Amino acid sequence: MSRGSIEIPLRDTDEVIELDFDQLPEGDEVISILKQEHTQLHIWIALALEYYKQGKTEEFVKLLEAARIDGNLDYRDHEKDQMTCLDTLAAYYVQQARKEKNKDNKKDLITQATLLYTMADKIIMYDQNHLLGRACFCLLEGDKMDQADAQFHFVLNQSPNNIPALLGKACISFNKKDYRGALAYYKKALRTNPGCPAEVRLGMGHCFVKLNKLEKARLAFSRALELNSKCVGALVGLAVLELNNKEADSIKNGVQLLSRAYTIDPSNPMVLNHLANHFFFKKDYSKVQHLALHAFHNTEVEAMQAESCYQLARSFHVQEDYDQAFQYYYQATQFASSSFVLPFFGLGQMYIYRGDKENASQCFEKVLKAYPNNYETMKILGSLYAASEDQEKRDIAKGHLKKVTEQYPDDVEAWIELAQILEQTDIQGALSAYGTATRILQEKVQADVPPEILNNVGALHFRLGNLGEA
Amino acid sequence: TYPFDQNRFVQYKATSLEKQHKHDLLTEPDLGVTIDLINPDTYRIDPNVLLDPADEKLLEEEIQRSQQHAKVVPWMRKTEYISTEFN
Repeated sequence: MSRGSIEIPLRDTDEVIELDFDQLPEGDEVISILKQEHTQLHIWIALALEYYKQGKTEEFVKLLEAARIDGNLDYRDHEKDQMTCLDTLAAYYVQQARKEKNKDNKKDLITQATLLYTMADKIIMYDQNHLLGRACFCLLEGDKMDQADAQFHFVLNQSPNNIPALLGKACISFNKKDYRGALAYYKKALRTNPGCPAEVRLGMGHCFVKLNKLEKARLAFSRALELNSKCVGALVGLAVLELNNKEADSIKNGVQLLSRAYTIDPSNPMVLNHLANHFFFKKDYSKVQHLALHAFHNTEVEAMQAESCYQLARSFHVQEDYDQAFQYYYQATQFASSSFVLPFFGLGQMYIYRGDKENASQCFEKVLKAYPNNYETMKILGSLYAASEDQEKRDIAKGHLKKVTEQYPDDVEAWIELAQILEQTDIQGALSAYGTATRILQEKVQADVPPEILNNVGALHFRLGNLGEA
Repeated sequence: TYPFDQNRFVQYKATSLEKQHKHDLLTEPDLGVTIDLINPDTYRIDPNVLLDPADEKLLEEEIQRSQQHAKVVPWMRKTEYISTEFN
């Protein structure tokens, strides 16, 4: 398949300059040749697209900035060429702004992008290419997302078999959590043109997890793995699925794949989080902090910081750095997903340590509402609410402690905690609880009863009337 | 009041939530995919080309047996039917 030869009409000469793609000289010479030739804008666009395809954006960038000023619009189709040339550079600035991970760089590039996009609107706005470019530019910011939605919608209305417009609508559907429409638009968008970078297909795999199609997602990841091995997102999803498998060998091979992906692209925040959670168990807490700090700083979205901070806070809990663990646990909870509750557990522990019993109970209440069957949180919640002045909470503490005691026959502290609230109104129940605690102390612990329990048992007997036992 | 330890729950220890948790897929809203308007090649539409087998599988719309008859059950029997020839 021949790439093709660009032809340029020479000024005041029938001969045409022909240059093949393979041996095209440096763009620095081509710009001067075109400037001295005064050729039509469509030739500039052809050369611009050639250097863009070659993988060198600098060459394409230079010729397009120089072209837009000294163009020759003395032909019928000048307006279309002018619109495309201006919009191409503007949309490239948006794409390059998205690529960089620095917010300051984003604004600097976005400044000129806004100026040039307004200029393109000046001449013609109804052009479909201009409409999709403006939609992408406005979607980049995130505060103009609804404009992208409307723009892609009527561009889609113009043509149903239109992969870019349908892709934008599907992406926006994903952003707004419209799962069915997102899936439908993705399927149809992939139908429109089978030829496309594999990145679009990655959106399918994760959507399958969004619909709980785990085997379907695994097949999608395998197909993604087979077609392209350079897709970091596909590797991350496969590694996350292996992590979700909850199997020691699954975790080990998932960690190896995570290391490979992190080697491929260490800048991605999510990949580092999964492998650092394993590092925590490896006892190399210094590397755990480094990876957790690296992931937290690298990202710009709030949802990501739910995990990294947690791990770091978790990593900081075993370093006895309770103040910084407290602060970072708070950060993880502040930016948290409904799927994640461990930061609230850790935050409750930090609040407990600091003496903030009420707010610690609030964090534990959130965890319990999210997950009401956890034994550890149940025991802690029962103990914390047992020592509550308010009467209404004493019954809930009783219930939690009763639930804990039934689940755990051998828990001396739970029995004592339950007894300390049964005393208020249930003398027989408190006596039974204290007796049970004494039975475990003598049987398993094999230790003499504490004087406080004996005093409280005697006081209960006194209240009952058994003066001899008292 | 019983003298409970003041940091019995502060100290880190294995918890049920440690092993019961679930990891989630978190990514940018556009999900690592952007409209490649720069290249007209991706803008081209080709209906003649055959669809990928996986894409055909995805197009299938989603809508939201008892083996007892074959159990052996030695005592039970069968049932023959009227035949033109019989002993």
